[PDB]
Amino acid sequence: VARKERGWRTVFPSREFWHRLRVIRTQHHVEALVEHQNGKVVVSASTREWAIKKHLYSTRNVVACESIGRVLAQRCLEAGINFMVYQPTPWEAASDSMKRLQSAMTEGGVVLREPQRIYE
Amino acid sequence: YKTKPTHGIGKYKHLIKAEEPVRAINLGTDYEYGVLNIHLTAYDMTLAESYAQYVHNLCNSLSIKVEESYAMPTKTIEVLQLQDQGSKMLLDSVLTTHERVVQISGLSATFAEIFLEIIQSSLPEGVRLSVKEHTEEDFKGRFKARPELEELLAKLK
Amino acid sequence: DSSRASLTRVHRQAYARLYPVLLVKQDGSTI
Amino acid sequence: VELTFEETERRALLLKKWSLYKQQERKMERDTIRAMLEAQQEALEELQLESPKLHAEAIKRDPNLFPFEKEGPHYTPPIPNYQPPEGRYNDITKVYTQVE
Amino acid sequence: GSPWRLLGALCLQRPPVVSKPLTPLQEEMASLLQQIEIERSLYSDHELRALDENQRLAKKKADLHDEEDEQDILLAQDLEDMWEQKFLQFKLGARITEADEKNDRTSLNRKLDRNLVLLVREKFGDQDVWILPQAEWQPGETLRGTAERTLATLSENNMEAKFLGNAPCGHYTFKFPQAMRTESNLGAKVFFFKALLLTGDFSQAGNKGHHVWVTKDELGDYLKPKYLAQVRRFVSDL
Amino acid sequence: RRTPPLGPMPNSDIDLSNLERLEKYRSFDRYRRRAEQEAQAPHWWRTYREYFGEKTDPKEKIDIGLPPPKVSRTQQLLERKQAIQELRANVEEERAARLRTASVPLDAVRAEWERTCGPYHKQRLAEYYGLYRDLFHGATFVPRVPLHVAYAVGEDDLMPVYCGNEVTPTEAAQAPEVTYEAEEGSLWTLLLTSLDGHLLEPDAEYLHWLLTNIPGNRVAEGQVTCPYLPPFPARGSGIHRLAFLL
Amino acid sequence: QGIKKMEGHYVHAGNIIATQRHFRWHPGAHVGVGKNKCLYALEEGIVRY
RNA sequence: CAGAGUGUAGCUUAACACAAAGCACCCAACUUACACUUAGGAGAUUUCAACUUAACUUGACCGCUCUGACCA
Ligand SMILES: [K+]
Ligand SMILES: [K+]
Repeated sequence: VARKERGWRTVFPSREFWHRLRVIRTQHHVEALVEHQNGKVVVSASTREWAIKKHLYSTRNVVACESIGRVLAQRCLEAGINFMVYQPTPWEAASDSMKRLQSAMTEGGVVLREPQRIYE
Repeated sequence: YKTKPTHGIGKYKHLIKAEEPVRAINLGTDYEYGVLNIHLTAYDMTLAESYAQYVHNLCNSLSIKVEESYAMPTKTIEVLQLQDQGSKMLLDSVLTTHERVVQISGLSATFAEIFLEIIQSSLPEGVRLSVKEHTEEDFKGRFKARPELEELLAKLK
Repeated sequence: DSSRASLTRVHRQAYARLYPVLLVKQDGSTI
Repeated sequence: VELTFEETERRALLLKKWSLYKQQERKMERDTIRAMLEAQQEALEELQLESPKLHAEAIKRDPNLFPFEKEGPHYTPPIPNYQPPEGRYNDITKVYTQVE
Repeated sequence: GSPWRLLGALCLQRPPVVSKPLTPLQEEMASLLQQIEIERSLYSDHELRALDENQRLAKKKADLHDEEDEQDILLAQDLEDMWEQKFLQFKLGARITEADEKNDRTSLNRKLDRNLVLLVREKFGDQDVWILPQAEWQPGETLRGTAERTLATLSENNMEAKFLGNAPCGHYTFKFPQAMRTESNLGAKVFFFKALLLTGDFSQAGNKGHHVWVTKDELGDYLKPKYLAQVRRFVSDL
Repeated sequence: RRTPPLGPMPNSDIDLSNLERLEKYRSFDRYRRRAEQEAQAPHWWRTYREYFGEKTDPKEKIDIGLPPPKVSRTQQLLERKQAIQELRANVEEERAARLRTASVPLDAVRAEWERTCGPYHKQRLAEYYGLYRDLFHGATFVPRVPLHVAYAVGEDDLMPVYCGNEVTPTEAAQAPEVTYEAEEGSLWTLLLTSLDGHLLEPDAEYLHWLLTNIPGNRVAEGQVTCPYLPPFPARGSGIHRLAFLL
Repeated sequence: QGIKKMEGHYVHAGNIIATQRHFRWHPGAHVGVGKNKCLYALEEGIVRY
């Protein structure tokens, strides 16, 4: 029943969500964030963390992105986050890295769509 | 709004090049060369394209503007050979000549020596390098010959 | 170096097989 | 023909080595240009101090530099006393004409 | 005038005559590129011809229905035999020459795949020093002109050189020993100019042991430590 | 009529004389990255953050927790770089990564996460849930002692308590099993409070459990200052927050 | 055309905030945009630019 | 050979620790090429000792950059 931030129809990305999965890919690392629309980070998984880095041959490949998805999905369930929106660019959505990360999240239990607000 | 201090915060068209609808060749100053054509001719098409690609990427690394990269028309030559104990020339081989041009501009006078030293040092075997100054004739030579215009022009002569 | 950009293959989708050959020039040099 | 697992493995590992070998070729070229540029600019600075009249001439462009033609290296050098076969060269390039 | 004696030095270079040999890794990559090129290519005319003739032999052996007697006199594999025979008869020019075997460092026919630099020996205060040819600057002349003049004052040559640009590519300033060091003659200021040796060579008269053509690696044997450090900056070995 | 800007205007540092020679973005991703950075900076004009951003206090949040642990970075970095080289030296690891068949052991990741970044992720998550706001009036602490709480459901199953996962009042009908790492001679106090359950006062809480003077991690030997009461979230009142504080 | 609800004005849901031929003002938080580029309030509250 | 300054891979006033980061860079595929995008690749604290802390502070030790000596 909470308001979502509707509007912003002429810019990208949308604000009409409560939580969103945001994936940051750098030259050396892969980080995935779950953040509230107000901008507060809720949970996070990064290959910069030693807990994840120690088990990865590379922190910049498809395997690294899939591993981040699996780790983040577990942390989401422990925090109570079962729903979020994912707002990729066209090239990001088509990439195998993001497709493997998304499958990891859904296999991990998280649903990457949010239920509609109830207005009445 | 005009009166407010934030007036013009949304201005953007001054940050983009003026694109308001062949090309005039710019003669260089006394410290820069004009448009330069870098011709790369080889009997092998892959070598000419691989070096033309190398020169293009090298220019980008050195912040030398690449006006255009294009291929010149291929030239086919039949190679006949006089047969043993005979006066008849027989076709031996057909050799094709492939040319690629990387057109650059703004090359500094002092830096040309270094740039030329680098691109000549990396020239593959069988590839000829020819760096010329761009002229209208070079651009016009890329276009089909017009026979009808020649006949009408001949009448005026 | 002459080998800086000499290791190549035909970058075409459809092309017939090509064979490496030595082209002997008129002075005796080869390429 | 499908490649064997070992062949595809050998081809992938060779390409990984090719990335690092070409990275070090580029480094040598990038540091050769830098050395030449520093040497030239440091020589021009010293020239300006010694005689500003010669420095002005030095930084000017050369009218005779272009056209600059250089053929690439051969595989084997010219043979001192090699007689090529007799023959003819017949250009058979198609001429394209625009009508209309 | 000024205390320093202006000098113009010439860095005359013979570019490689032949291509550099492939390194071990380049050989493997060259093999893979050729392998890939064949795999992704269409059948060539010489391949299709060799295929049909194989099938024709089967059709002239199994079916026994062939209606053409002449066909082709020569086959595809037979034609390849003639080609391979001609190739073996031809002898290529030596990439490693006699001057390489004899280490004749005065000839231009050594180290065909390397880049050579011209060094001359001059006597300075009854001392033999190896330097890149140089000449003293004269009024009414550019510093490049001095370098081009240096070329014309060598010992009996017909060398044609192409100068690259008007700016110097390096410099070296030294001071004379205090014995002869004077307020009016403090030292000298050399300025090197690179050039490419198009064609020509010292004549047999001019080959009399007062110059060498040396690669950048073997360049220190002749030059002095400080003079070497300044020449190894604009002399590339790519 | 015009008014001078109250500060530096956007895009002023761009030199417009050398526009052709200036590097362009060339990619949507590079512009967006710069755009997101500019949006986060403070500005002298009216912004969305000014009207919609939560009004945090300027003074920093007082830390009331245990001191950070002391670490030798030099020794830590040496051991970490050595472990990575050993992992990368293995040829099967390279092939599993290249063929995209490798995976991480999630259980081992969590164990190391509990000992490294875990405490700071819990603090960040507790701040998001408003626990520091409601329990300590904005004062924060890093939970440096991992606290493991699990409700026994049936006889073979446990329902763990993490940091916001949903547990039903039926599952929490009896006191949970609590374990932590404690040295001998240490004393501890555990309490359970309902932040949102109070039926009368909006700013008050219900104390559901209070164990005091616990010797080490032997929770069953602590004094029962307040006996365990199961959660009773009222029907139609939404989702309540129950927090265990050690 | 132009602004119908200036800075600080109270709007009910559905109220048109501005009409325009081209995008002079863009829709922000809780502001819808019509097919004709019309800006309208999606929530009851105070208009801010 | 001496005297000063100087110190993370190419850049950075990246590095609180939870961690050696971000960018630049190299190969392949796409592209005439470039560019973009995808999928891969390589990396650093000069070295030891001092609340063991310290990439950071003080010392030496190395590399670097200048100023003189030396220099044809
Ligand atoms: K309540
Ligand atoms: K409208």
